[PDB]
Amino acid sequence: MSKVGINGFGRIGRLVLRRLLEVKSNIDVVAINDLTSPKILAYLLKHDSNYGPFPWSVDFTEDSLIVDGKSIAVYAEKEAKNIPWKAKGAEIIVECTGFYTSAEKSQAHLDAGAKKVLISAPAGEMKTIVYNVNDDTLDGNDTIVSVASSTTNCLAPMAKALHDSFGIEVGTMTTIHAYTGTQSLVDGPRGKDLRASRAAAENIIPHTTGAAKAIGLVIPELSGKLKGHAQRVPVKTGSVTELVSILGKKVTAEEVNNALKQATTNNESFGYTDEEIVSSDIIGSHFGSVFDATQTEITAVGDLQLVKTVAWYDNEYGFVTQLIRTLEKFAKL
Amino acid sequence: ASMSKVGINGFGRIGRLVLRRLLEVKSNIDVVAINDLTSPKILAYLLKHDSNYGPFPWSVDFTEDSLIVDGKSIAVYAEKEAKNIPWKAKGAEIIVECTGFYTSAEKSQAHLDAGAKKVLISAPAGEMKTIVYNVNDDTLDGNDTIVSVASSTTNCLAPMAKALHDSFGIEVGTMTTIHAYTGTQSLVDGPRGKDLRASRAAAENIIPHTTGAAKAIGLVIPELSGKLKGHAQRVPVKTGSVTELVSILGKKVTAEEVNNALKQATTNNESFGYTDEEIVSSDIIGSHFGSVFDATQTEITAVGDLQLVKTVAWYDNEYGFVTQLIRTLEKFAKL
Amino acid sequence: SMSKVGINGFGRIGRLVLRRLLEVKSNIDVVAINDLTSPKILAYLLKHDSNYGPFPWSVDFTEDSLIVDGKSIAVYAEKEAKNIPWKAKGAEIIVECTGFYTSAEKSQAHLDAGAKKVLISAPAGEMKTIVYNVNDDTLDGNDTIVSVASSTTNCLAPMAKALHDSFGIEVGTMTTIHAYTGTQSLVDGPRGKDLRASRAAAENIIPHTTGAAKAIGLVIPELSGKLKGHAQRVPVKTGSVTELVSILGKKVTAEEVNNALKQATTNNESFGYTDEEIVSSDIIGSHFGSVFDATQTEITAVGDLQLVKTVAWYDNEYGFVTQLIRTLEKFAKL
Amino acid sequence: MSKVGINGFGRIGRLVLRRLLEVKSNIDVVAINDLTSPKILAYLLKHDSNYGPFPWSVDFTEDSLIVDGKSIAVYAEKEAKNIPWKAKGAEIIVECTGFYTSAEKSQAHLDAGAKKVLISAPAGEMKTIVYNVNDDTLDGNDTIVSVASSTTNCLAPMAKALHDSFGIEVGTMTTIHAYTGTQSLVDGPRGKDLRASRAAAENIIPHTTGAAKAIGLVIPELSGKLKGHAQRVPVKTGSVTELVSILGKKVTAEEVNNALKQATTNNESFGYTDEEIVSSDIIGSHFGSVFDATQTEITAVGDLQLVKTVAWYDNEYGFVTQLIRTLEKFAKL
Ligand SMILES: NC(=O)c1ccc[n+]([C@@H]2O[C@H](COP(=O)([O-])OP(=O)(O)OC[C@H]3O[C@@H](n4cnc5c(N)ncnc54)[C@H](O)[C@@H]3O)[C@@H](O)[C@H]2O)c1
Ligand SMILES: NC(=O)c1ccc[n+]([C@@H]2O[C@H](COP(=O)([O-])OP(=O)(O)OC[C@H]3O[C@@H](n4cnc5c(N)ncnc54)[C@H](O)[C@@H]3O)[C@@H](O)[C@H]2O)c1
Ligand SMILES: NC(=O)c1ccc[n+]([C@@H]2O[C@H](COP(=O)([O-])OP(=O)(O)OC[C@H]3O[C@@H](n4cnc5c(N)ncnc54)[C@H](O)[C@@H]3O)[C@@H](O)[C@H]2O)c1
Ligand SMILES: NC(=O)c1ccc[n+]([C@@H]2O[C@H](COP(=O)([O-])OP(=O)(O)OC[C@H]3O[C@@H](n4cnc5c(N)ncnc54)[C@H](O)[C@@H]3O)[C@@H](O)[C@H]2O)c1
Ligand SMILES: [Cl-]
Ligand SMILES: [Cl-]
Ligand SMILES: [Cl-]
Ligand SMILES: [Cl-]
Ligand SMILES: [Cl-]
Ligand SMILES: [Cl-]
Repeated sequence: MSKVGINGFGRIGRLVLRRLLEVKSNIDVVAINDLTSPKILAYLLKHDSNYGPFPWSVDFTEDSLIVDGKSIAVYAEKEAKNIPWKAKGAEIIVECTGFYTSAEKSQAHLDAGAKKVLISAPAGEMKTIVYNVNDDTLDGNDTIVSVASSTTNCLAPMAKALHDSFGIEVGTMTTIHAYTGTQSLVDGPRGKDLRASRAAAENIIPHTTGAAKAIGLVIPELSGKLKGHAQRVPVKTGSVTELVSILGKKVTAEEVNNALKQATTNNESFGYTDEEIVSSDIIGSHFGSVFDATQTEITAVGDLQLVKTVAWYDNEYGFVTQLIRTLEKFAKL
Repeated sequence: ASMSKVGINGFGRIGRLVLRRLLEVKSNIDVVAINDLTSPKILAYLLKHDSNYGPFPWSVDFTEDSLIVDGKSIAVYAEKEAKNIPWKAKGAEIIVECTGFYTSAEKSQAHLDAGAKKVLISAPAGEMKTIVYNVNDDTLDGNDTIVSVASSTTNCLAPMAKALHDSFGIEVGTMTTIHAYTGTQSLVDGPRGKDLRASRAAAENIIPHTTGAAKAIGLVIPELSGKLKGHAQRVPVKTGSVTELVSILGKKVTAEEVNNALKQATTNNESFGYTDEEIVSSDIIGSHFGSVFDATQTEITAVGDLQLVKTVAWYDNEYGFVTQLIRTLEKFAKL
Repeated sequence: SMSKVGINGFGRIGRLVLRRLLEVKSNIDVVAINDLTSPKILAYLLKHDSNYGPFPWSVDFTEDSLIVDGKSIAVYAEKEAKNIPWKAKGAEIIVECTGFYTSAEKSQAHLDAGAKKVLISAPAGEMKTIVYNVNDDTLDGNDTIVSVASSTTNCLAPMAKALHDSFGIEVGTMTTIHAYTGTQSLVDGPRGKDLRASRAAAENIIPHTTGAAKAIGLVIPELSGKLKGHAQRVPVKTGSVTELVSILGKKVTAEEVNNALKQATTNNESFGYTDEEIVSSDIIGSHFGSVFDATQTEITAVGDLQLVKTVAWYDNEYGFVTQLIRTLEKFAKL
Repeated sequence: MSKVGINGFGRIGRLVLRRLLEVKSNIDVVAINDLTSPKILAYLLKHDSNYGPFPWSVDFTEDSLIVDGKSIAVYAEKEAKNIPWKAKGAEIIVECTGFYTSAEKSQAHLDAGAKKVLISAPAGEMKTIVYNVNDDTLDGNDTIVSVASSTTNCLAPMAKALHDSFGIEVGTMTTIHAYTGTQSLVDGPRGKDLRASRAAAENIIPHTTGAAKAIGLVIPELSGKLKGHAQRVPVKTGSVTELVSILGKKVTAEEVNNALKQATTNNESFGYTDEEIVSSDIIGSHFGSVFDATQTEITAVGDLQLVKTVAWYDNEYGFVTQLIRTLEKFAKL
């Protein structure tokens, strides 16, 4: 299985192609569905506000892109059940619209002639994969799978490390998170989420995220043990996740840091830093998550101990590297 | 006292500030109905909490079908097609059309078919009477039913062009506005209609953008038809904009002479202000003028008998423009 | 009453101190300002504010003064506090807003220069430190140099106090998502010894040390040593939010925590309550030191192990200034 | 000459080193003078908010940087006359502090034992070079030269092409310009300039530039014929210069754009675009100026004609590519 279609050629959809080209994948993107013209999709692929010029040639015709000399069909079907995936034989759909985040909704792609769907987002109780945490759970009979959120890909490897080394008894997460297209440019209606209606680049905006709540899909032993939320802030990409835990063991900072470093050794998904980085330094990262030893904090009074651990993530490109790792493995089962 | 009943179509950046300003000046206009695409709950939230102008100055509550503002009920509708808005239910006769989707005489006709009497469009709307208050509001009369107040940029450019034309003659000119980003632009890089540049992250770029302000200035100042062009550079400020005009004038001038002429034009002028202070864009946020001429930026470049004159005016493209809209509304309502 | 004030450092805080004093028609008169610049530049900065808009009163200047709402304010430019000629106009209480005199040892220079008392707008070591309506009762007539701690302290303390009083705080850690300030950098470049502080403040999320939690014991003695925390500086111009994750001395529900907080904010000029879905720009211009936000309360529990997250907004500029002024007024009458 | 010293390892200073390494120059930076430690300089070189991680290894010792395995001395001398340029034999100083922008001030480097100085800014009445406009004016007797400002490097090539093809009779420019370190993060004193006191990331701020005023040093024929100024705005780097001119004959937009296309042909200093780019697309440009045919505008009323031409520039890196070009030539004379 080598032929892919992308539904939603947005921030994530376009970076999916960029990354596949970058790693010289044997996956072949044959079709793209969105809501617009090839002309506009070509413009957006070529010029990127966060990552700069597309490294390959880009042209278009009235119904296709031509990327690095290869033709990619472009469709504009707002209902996935109408996407003509069989025309170019798209077998695996990378589902990056935000409108099909359940097994029932993504079933449309299979009805439309595809064989498998990989959803770029949480999608309820289905196989949900953070690469290098639970990718071994992908199965030859899986047809619809989720890679959860960027935040999940940031939290999970840190949570796995901690839990494996020390035990996590309970914990709460706050991500300080780059603004995304689900937010608003100027104050205006944005469905039922009132906070989402507020000007994103001019505000700190509290936001609900399921990353902690649904972590049991990725690390079953942590089911129900974590909660958390996001503060959306005015940076264009690059985010940071803080986790405050009660661990099963008394620890030093050096001990937590040492365990995290071991977990990141030879781990292409999970990086380590002890440099005093800031968010722009994570832009373009090829990890899902980069644990930051410099922010580790142990607060102890008598017998009680809280442990704060912190990890960076490029919620666009870093997350995409994870999605592609998952896609490559998925495509072979 | 004329008590005209008003309806607002599009309770957006402009539509919400229209209400704010009407209450602020204690207008005799009664806003009796609002049409948008959402619930009273959401509109109440947006009216109360404003990222640019802070807490609404009056109480705001909602019911299942209304806003209650300072104790007065305003019916809320959600008809995406204007012909279906029940403007007759609360007697809304003048519609302040602020959706961006009815910017022509043919499209705003739907408000009249739905039972309103008059429409004031908060944007350019092609070949119709187009009013910059204190420039050409004298051209209004009792027979007008659908009128435009043009763009924020027009409201900035027109008083400055008028003053220059009246004092010196403008022979030809070009404008560039360095302009706050607005809701027509994009939060993240993504399709935004057919304008390629408008697809790009607005808070992260300088983005060239076309504006008709200079091209259609002739609707406002007929003598300058076809003598002006220009465009915008959209930049990452949330509101507050500035318009530069480079002109060949009908006579040789000094900067002092230009500045004095502009000062005279702003004296006892509620619409057009003047400054010789070294202000920046956040200083214009909340302006009660459609335009403020900035004498500190005046520049004369002269070689032999050739002269280029650069004149610069700030504007709050949100609230400042709204003050112009309301002045035109209060006049248009009484005719 | 002491009634004559000098401001040292007519900066974000110093200018807003004057604004607030005139807004509340205090009987305190500002008779002198010291900074490093000209009256022209101070008048320009006072008239024009990027965060709060035009100054609400008339502003003019001479070669050695400001004239504000028709009242003359002397302007000095002495970089060393000991040299400031405070006695010329009888400045009694110095509001110290430069950031350069954050200790009793440093700020006593003002006294050498002829002042009677100093109120420092920042943490200043282990001196008496006041969060209004948390421990301002500890002030007395013998206090000569006093601190009002940081904006973050003023946000954190009334929340911690309410929780501690109702339920007990056994241990906790704070993270404040905090507007950038003048201590940061516009473009990437050296900013003393702190590496992170060198980075472009409007283009990054920047981890940053704060003493608010560490030194909370100056303000709430029973929590001495029980809290730690830090900041993430982010690109908003003012308006900040503080999260505290606590182990409490009692099993609780979110409603119970929210009700206790609501009670503590009733008839409390310093400490507000909200259950509206606000964002940071809605706190800009707040007249509170701290606004507890019920919408963000979260209780995470497995058996007897319970974490409690509580969240309060604060306008680190003006809201903090309202606290500084409340303290100042009281300080002036002891 | 192949040994360079950098004074002011700032935005421009650090990028100078980056660009020298990128083009594999035979110039070697042997010393750097600034106001801080090697540790802080190394941190700053390594992690860049605008251009991302440094492409070569960077380490530090107590007295130096190690960059790509080579040692560069670090000094911290506030006054240029005390800088030990002779210790490592620094021959040409790239003067990037902003405090020595005159022949008389930059003499202190020669007094301290350097042989030449290239100033990264306008520096009064001395030879002022925009590469591929007037670098032919340099000779072997020059010892202190200027490469003018970012805006000068943007303006000059566009003015040269217009004036050569059509004649410029008079003109005024406005650059819509990224904020720089001369501005203020929060409202507060910043020298005598009132507008420079105001928070740069939250305002449009009118600001002087002498690029047009002193354009005569670069294009003597245009001396006294141009004025202009800037509007500093909240983007981190990437700028755009508009020039409104009265030309020496009647033109069409196509005529202007073809003349500009021809001037940019085989021109390493000066680029052309007819794509609908925005400021983030110029970040990391290897040109001093990129003329933009999409924004050309002719306003004609009988005999009277205004011509508006627009060119992008990366005021950091793009400018630095011009600085290095001039540097490489200056080193050989
Ligand atoms: N941006 C992030 O940080 C991030 C990170 C991880 C996951 N995700 C997830 O990926 C998905 C996409 O996010 P994004 O940031 O790329 O969003 P985006 O808005 O940039 O892109 C969505 C794309 O889908 C297209 N689209 C919308 N509705 C459609 C439909 N019915 N049919 C076809 N195309 C349609 C749009 O035109 C757009 O090009 C979401 O589920 C999101 O939660 C986003
Ligand atoms: N700077 C400014 O923002 C500014 C200045 C002057 C004029 N204008 C003009 O005013 C108009 C509104 O601009 P804005 O910035 O308030 O835009 P906006 O997007 O903030 O508001 C538009 C509002 O209209 C609603 N809407 C959209 N389609 C609708 C429909 N069919 N029926 C009912 N409601 C609908 C939206 O839900 C939203 O509340 C545009 O014509 C614009 O050009 C804007
Ligand atoms: N900005 C905030 O959010 C905030 C909140 C609470 C407390 N604080 C504290 O208040 C103090 C001031 O902060 P700010 O944000 O107003 O800083 P700022 O940089 O805006 O103001 C500093 C002022 O002091 C002047 N100054 C510097 N050194 C001086 C000296 N030796 N003598 C006289 N004047 C001098 C400067 O010129 C400037 O006007 C600091 O201690 C800071 O921690 C700041
Ligand atoms: N930033 C731009 O866009 C740009 C473009 C073209 C030219 N320039 C010019 O280049 C020069 C540098 O600008 P920049 O943006 O890199 O400024 P910067 O502020 O980023 O760097 C200045 C550097 O010099 C150091 N410094 C200050 N005084 C010093 C001294 N006396 N001795 C040694 N080091 C000292 C600082 O610590 C800092 O590292 C200026 O003259 C500027 O006009 C800047
Ligand atoms: Cl949760
Ligand atoms: Cl989130
Ligand atoms: Cl035009
Ligand atoms: Cl701490
Ligand atoms: Cl802080
Ligand atoms: Cl000039």
